[PDB]
Amino acid sequence: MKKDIHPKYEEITASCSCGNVMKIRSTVGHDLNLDVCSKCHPFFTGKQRDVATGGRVDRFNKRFN
Amino acid sequence: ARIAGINIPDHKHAVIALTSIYGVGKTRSKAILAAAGIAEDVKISELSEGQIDTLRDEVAKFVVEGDLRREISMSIKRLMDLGCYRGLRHRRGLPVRGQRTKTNARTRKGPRKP
Amino acid sequence: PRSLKKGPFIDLHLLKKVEKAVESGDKKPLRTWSRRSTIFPNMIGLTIAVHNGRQHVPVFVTDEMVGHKLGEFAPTRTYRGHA
Amino acid sequence: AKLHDYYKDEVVKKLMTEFNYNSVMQVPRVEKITLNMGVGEAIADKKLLDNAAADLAAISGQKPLITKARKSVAGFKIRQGYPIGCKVTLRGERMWEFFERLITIAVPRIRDFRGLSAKSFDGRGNYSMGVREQIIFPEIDYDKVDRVRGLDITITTTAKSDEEGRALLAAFDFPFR
RNA sequence: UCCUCCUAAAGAGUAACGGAGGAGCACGAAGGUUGGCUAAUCCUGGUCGGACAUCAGGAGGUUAGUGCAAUGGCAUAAGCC
RNA sequence: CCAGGGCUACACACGUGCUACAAUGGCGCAUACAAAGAGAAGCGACCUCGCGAGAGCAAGCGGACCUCAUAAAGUGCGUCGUAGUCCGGAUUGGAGUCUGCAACUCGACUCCAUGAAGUCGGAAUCGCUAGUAAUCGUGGAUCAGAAUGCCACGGUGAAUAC
Repeated sequence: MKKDIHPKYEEITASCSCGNVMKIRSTVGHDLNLDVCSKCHPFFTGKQRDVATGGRVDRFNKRFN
Repeated sequence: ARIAGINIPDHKHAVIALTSIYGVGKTRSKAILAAAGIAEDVKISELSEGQIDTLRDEVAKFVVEGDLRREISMSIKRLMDLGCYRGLRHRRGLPVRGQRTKTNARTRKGPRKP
Repeated sequence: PRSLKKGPFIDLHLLKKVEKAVESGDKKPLRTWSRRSTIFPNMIGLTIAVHNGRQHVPVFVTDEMVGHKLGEFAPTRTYRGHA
Repeated sequence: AKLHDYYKDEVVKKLMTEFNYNSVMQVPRVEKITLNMGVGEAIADKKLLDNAAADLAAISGQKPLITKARKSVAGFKIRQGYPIGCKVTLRGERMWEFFERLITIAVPRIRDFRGLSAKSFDGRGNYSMGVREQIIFPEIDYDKVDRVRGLDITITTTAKSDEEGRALLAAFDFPFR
C-alpha cells in the first residue's frame, strides 16, 4: 500500500459490555468501549423471540371462566 | 451512552435522556432509574460504565424499540387482515376510535389539499 | 370494554343456537340479529350471517376473531367514494 | 487475522467433511470484500462526495476510489465522467480484519437487526448486503453527524454455487435469518 | 466550392433540376513516445436507487468506441488510461 | 308493535368554542386564601385493597349538622437554559374500570407506550368603558352513563377614551 494517503491503522482493544475483549486493528485513534458483540446479542444466541402470533383464545381462557 | 437500539444524549438528565428510547416515557424511565438507583437529577455524562450496564439490563427487561415496533405493526396488520371495523378504519386512513369524520380528523386523513 | 368480573356477553338465544349447532354437528349458516354478542371459542368454523341493517352478511369465525363482537365484522354504513 | 486462522483450521476441515472435496484447493476461499458507497448526490454539490470519501476511509481501512459515471443518463441528470460514487476494495489481512469487525462488533448494531437475508446470493456464491446507516460502525464519532449515507458490502467468494458459498459463510457463524 | 455512399455495368473514370447525407472546423492536447487495459447490451445480488447512476458476478464477443456526415478500416488496436 | 341499523357517514366549505405554539412558562415538593349549589332506588365520610380509574366494608344526611369536596391561579425552593425542545398533547396499540339487559357501529375515564400539526397566524373581522376585558378554578340542570355547550359562582385583575 501507498504511504501517506491511508489513515493510521492501530491495534486497539475494544471491550464488550458482557465481558468479552477483542483486539482489532482499526482507525478510530483510541481505545473503544462496546455494548453488544457477537456473543451476548439477542439474535446470535437463540433468544430471537417472535411474539405470540395470536394469543386470542388464550386471552379468552385467561379473561373469562 | 449506547443502549442497544440507539444513542442517548449526554447533557440531558438521565430521566429525560432515558426517554429518548422508543418504548419508555416518563413513568417507565422513573421506574428504571428507581430500580437501578441513579438519582434523577444527575446527567448522563457523570454516570460510569458499570452503572450504564446496570441501566442497560433493566431497559432490556421491558419491550423496547425493535420488538415494540414489530409488535405494533403486527397488531395493526392483524387488524387490517382480520376484516374487522377497526381494520377497515386503519385501511382507509380514517379515525378508528369513533371520532368525528365530518369536519375534523385532519391528523388521520392527512393535510388538506382538496 | 366490559368489566372483567362480569364475564363475556352473549345472548341466550345465540348460545342455545350455537350449542344446537354443536350437538347437531352441521355447518349450515345461522342468521342472527345479535351484533352485541362476543364471539366464543365453540363457534369457530361455522359461518354466521350477521344482520347489518338490510341484509345478513356471512362471516366465518376464525381463531383470531375470538375476542371481538359479532357486529364488528358486519359493516353497517356503505361508502365507496364521492367521485 | 484471527478469522483467517479460524478459516484455515475449522472451516477448511468442515467443508472437507460436508461436501465431498477431492482436494484442499476445492474449498471456497473468500476472495475480496468491496465496500461501495453510491452517493449519487454529486450532480450539484461537490463537498458531500468528499465527505462520503472520508466516511469510507473511516469505516474501511484504506482511502477509497472515486467512481465516475460510465455512461451518461438524462433521466438522472448525470453526464459522462461525473464522480457519482466511491468504492473500496480490501483483500488479504485487511479484509480479514474488516470481516471480523463486521461479524463481531458491527452487525449487532444495525438497530433492530432481526437477521439479514440468506437469499441475497447472486448465483455464483457472491453475497451482497446493504447497510442503511453508517453509524453501525464504531469509527463514527456521532458528534460529527453529516448524513445517513449507508453503503453496500459485497463479499466475493471463489465458490461455484449458492449452497457452497452459504456453507462457507455460515461456517463463520454468519447470522442468516 | 469541397467530402461520403448509390446510379457506376467486380481496374480507373462516367451524366441528369437522379436518390441520400455533410463541411467552411476543432485540439499544446484530442499531437509524439513508452507502459498498461479492452467493449455495447442483458440476467442475478445489493442502502437511499427507481426502466436507466455506483458495486459484484455470470452471459455476450466488438451488436461498442473513434471530436464531427457516410464509407473503408481498426484488438499488434487507429478504441481507453 | 318489535329486533337490528341510522340520526355519529366524509373528496370538501363555513359558523361558534376548547387546547396550544411556551421561560409572565413546563415539571416536582411544601403551604395559604372563596363563593354559590345539589343530595333519598340519592350524596356517600373513616379504614382496607388497587400505580390509577375504581372495588370492598360502611357511619352520617331529607341537611348553616353529613357528604359531594384537597379550590385553582398564587406562593417558597429546585430543575429545564430557547430547542419543535422536560413545549404541545392530536393520533394509534395494549391493559382496564364503571354505568347499563347490552359499550362493534357509537360512552366516559384510567394507566403504560406513541408523540402529529403548530414557533402568534392572509385579505379581513369580533368583544370590551371597572371589579369590566383578560385569566384561574368551582357548582348546577338535562342525566342510569355521557360537556370543550348552556346557566350560575367566586380568586387575581388591567389598559384607554384627545
